[PDB]
Amino acid sequence: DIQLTQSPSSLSASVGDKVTITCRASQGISNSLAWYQQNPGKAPKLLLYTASTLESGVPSRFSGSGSGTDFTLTISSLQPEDFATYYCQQYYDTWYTFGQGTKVDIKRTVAAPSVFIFPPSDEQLKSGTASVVCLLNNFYPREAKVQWKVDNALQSGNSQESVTEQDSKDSTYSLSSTLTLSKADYEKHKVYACEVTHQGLSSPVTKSFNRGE
Amino acid sequence: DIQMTQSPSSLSASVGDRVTITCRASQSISSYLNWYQQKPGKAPKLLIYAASSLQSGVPSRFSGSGSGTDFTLTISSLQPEDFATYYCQQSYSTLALTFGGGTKVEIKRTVAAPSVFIFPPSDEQLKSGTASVVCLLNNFYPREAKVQWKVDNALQSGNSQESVTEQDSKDSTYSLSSTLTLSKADYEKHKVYACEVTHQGLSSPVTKSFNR
Amino acid sequence: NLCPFGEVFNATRFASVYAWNRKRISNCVADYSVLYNSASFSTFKCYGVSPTKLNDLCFTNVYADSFVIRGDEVRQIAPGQTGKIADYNYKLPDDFTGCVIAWNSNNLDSKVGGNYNYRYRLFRKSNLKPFERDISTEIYQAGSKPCNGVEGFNCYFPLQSYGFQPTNGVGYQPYRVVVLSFELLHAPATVCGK
Amino acid sequence: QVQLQESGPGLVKPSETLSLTCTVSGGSISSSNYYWGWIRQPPGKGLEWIGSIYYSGSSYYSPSLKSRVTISVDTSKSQFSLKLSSVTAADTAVYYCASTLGATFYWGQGTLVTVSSASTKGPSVFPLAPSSKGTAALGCLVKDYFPEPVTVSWNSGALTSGVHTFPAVLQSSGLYSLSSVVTVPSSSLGTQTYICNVNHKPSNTKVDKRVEPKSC
Amino acid sequence: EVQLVESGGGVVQPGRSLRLSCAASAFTFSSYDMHWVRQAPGKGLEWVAVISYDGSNKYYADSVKGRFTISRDNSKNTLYLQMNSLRAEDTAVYYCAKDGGKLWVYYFDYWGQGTLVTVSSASTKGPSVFPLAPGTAALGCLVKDYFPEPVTVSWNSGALTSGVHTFPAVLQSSGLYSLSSVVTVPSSSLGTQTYICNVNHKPSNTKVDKRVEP
Ligand SMILES: *[C@@H]1O[C@H](CO)[C@@H](O)[C@H](O)[C@H]1NC(C)=O
Repeated sequence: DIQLTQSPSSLSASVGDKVTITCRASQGISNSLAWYQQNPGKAPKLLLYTASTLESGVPSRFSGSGSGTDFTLTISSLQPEDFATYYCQQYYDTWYTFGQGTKVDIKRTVAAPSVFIFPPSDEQLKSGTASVVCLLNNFYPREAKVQWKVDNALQSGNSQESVTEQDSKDSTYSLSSTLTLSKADYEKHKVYACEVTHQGLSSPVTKSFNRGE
Repeated sequence: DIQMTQSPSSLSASVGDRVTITCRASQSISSYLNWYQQKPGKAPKLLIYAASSLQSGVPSRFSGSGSGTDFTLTISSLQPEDFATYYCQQSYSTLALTFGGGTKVEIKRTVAAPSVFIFPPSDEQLKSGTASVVCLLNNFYPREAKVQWKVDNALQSGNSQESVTEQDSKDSTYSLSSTLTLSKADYEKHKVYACEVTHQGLSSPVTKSFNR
Repeated sequence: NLCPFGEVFNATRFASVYAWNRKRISNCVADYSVLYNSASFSTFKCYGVSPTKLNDLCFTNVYADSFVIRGDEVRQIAPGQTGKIADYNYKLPDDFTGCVIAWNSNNLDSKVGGNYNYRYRLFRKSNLKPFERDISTEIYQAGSKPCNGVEGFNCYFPLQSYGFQPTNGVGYQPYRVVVLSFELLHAPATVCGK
Repeated sequence: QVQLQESGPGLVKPSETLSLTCTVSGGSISSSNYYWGWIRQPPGKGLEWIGSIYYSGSSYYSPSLKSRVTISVDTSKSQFSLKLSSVTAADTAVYYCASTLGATFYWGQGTLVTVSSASTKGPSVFPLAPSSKGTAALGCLVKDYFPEPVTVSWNSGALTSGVHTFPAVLQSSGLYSLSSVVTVPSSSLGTQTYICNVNHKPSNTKVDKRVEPKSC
Repeated sequence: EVQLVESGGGVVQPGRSLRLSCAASAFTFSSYDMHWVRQAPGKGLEWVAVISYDGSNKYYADSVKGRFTISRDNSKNTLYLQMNSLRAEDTAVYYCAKDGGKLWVYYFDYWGQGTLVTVSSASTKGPSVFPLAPGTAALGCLVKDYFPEPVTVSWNSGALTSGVHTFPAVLQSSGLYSLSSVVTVPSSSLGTQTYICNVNHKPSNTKVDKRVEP
């Protein structure tokens, strides 16, 4: 079963730059490969097939190369409408396979997040559930780690993250992590923190509160 | 369309040097590549047509060569009147004639440090509602210079305009003027007004200021 | 007598791009300036010669190639171009000496239910050489195992319908093209413009 | 231009059968060297091929789903259909219909199908009060609702600068949870009233929540 | 000895029309093809259109097709370019060029001096000149808020030539132009030597002389 592996998982570049995405297959697939572009929320659009042939209507800045197991998609001069996620697919065997996708990102300067923590409201604690939210406001790049610590115990598998689309003005992201506990499990502890590690932070930042203060 | 890429974008040389400009085509244009010279403010003048044919009246020091996708214009002995911008243009696509970006031939001089002066907005202007902070870079070489506006140590991005003169007829130097334009409301909001200069003939960012 | 350009430009039906028609024009006098200036042409680009200069030049033969493509593919009928049409259907040499004429033909070649009679070669192992015409319908192998006529998942019919509907965007609408090739051999010329 | 329009319910209870129909209006489903397939895309995940079908030739399925998948073709009505049996929350994905061949050349707009057994529930809106410890942040938590979507504005649209309304996450309870935040100057917390406007039309729920700093 | 003289350039609002001319001399004008080539401020050259020797054939670039019209009057030896529906992207210096004619393809062997076409809606406003008060020293004048190009700035009625640097204008966000002109003088003759910058704006007929003192 052919396996497609794309490189890199995420790429950040600027307008006019030359961009190269790589796609590799677990088996030899000759030239039977196609490239696709998908803007957020819209359906995918075919760019190339047979590794090298541009679909009619596709701008000429797109180009492809390769055969066998190694393939390359290249945008000569990146334009603002080209920022999206890119997939590769083989049509060599029967069970068709896609790559995991390469999201092309806008390169701006590194921006550190503004970290905010929110205790559960007294109105929600009356329902039996407690939701502690951690906010990372206006940062770049997207790669950021949110670590929940309850009484200095690192939490996992009871939290969920959510990231905003990159802002059209300042080109930053924003993340919200929601740690969910029962009311009974909430009142068992005192210190609730969320440690944030980011490239624009020389050291991890921790916003915390003590329950009932 | 057929794109024409010239290299280098700018070159500096002296009288008597041998100058060669390169012109690349996105696709084959056979021998239909023409070279032109344009002075600042003047009309272009034809030098070479059909890649290698010399136009009548053009000095023999000009010569052109090439075929397919790579072309070259060559000035054997550069003369003082030859400093200008040179364009290549393809005529293979006769109904879609395209020009190159151009190669500006400049006078090679030694590195010159700029003299930085700052001027406040006059009292006559502030009553109209606009405030313009001006920074000057005087007599420097080469052209590449970065002027960074810092107001209260905050980089003023998206709020100024630059302008550069041509090479001076005496010392072959440039001059740059950056005009930071803000409203009077934005003017009294801050205190520090600085102008940072980065240049090849310098070593550290230079800042000129004054107090109201 | 005059050269029959009308039989090409005014032809009621055009050929599909993979099976492009070629009309050899010889031993006649040709009228060009009055013929071309009509502006009823959305696309009109010449390579290696001026359209006003043709009334002076003589050629051994003149070739009028004609076919139909879609709007987004008109940019491919040119020297040095790549893509599905220029690589697999109709290719001009890198030193092409002639003109490319195209006009929107939505009123002629699109139907309300869609016109699928216009086809094009989608898959081909190697690019076409300039002025090559491939009308082969052999099943294309796109996997490992050969096809031997059997069609399926690594075995594709090499031609594909256009499907021209009058309501499609201009990029998906049919365009009729005429490519005039001007050949100059070391032989006595027979086609002169006048 | 080949036009693909897909239809079908975007909500299917678990263990039930997902069913979708793609109508073709760009090319005769019979008179084109075009295979007719289905590709799905789980939220935030990659693309997965489901299966394809020919006008008569044969069908071809993804072996990982072949036991649960049936693709049929209707020519009198120019439609090819998809049926996924015993759906689970794993099958919550955007489903596309595609004119496939070597590549998938044309693509339907895509129908999001959510697999859940939850009925319609109006959300609970809890305040994210700004804490004490130059710019401060506050917001609202729109928790435990179904189905999508909700809309959140601030000050009835008078506050737009600095607002981040995050996409909803699907909780383990089968209910969605969503947060909307805004950064404001710390000096306005005592003088400016902040209210988030949550609107959940599936349940006819409109809630205005005033967000105030927490008193000791 | 081939001469080409243009005329008809100036200011024009978006969507309006303007017509250019090109009087030729000292060559058989009714035998050569003719061209138009424009050049945006600070940019490169762009071929616009071409017309045959007899004027029966016309071919245009895609950026001006269905918008410009080329024509010629062989009895008057003049070339015309009717520019309708002018956009701001059409703001450029327009040259006319004679075709060389020695090849099967087009090429320009002689060019006209060129005329400027500034496409913008802003009315012709006069400049507001502000001084710039000052190991040597420097001082100058600030010509701000004027439309359109250009303005000529001199010092002491053209007597002060050495040490002057007049900068190219910049199109600010207000649709007007701003220009800077400076001059470096020895710091000794400051209160003894008087400096007056001469600003003239022919499109608005404004001549402003301003004194410059520390
Ligand atoms: C094409 O047909 C029109 C009439 O429909 C005719 O006037 C024209 O001369 C024809 N063109 C040629 C090249 O014969």
